[PDB]
Amino acid sequence: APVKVWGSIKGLTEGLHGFHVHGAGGDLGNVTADKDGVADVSIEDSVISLSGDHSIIGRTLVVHEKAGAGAGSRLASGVIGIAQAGAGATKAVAVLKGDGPVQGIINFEQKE
Repeated sequence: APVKVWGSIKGLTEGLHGFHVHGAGGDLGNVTADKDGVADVSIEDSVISLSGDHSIIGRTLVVHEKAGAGAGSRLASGVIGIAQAGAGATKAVAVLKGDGPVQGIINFEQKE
């Protein structure tokens, strides 16, 4: 089942920011921060999973603080933690923390 990935990250520079789960199979894409430094996230991803031998639970989620595809970026990061779910679903949450104002909350959900 696809994993739904959603939430927001704040305190970013305007533009495109690389958005990855650490390790294999983790290149989620990018988030786009507006003129206020706020990036809304709403992604569906059928490559990642919240269960099985390649579950992303306990892996680190990162966002590049440097905008664009350039080198030498610092990261905001947080560990993907288990959240309590209702029947037939798995849920997880990563609390991202970086430098200065960079912070966010990203939710993950997958039907069981």
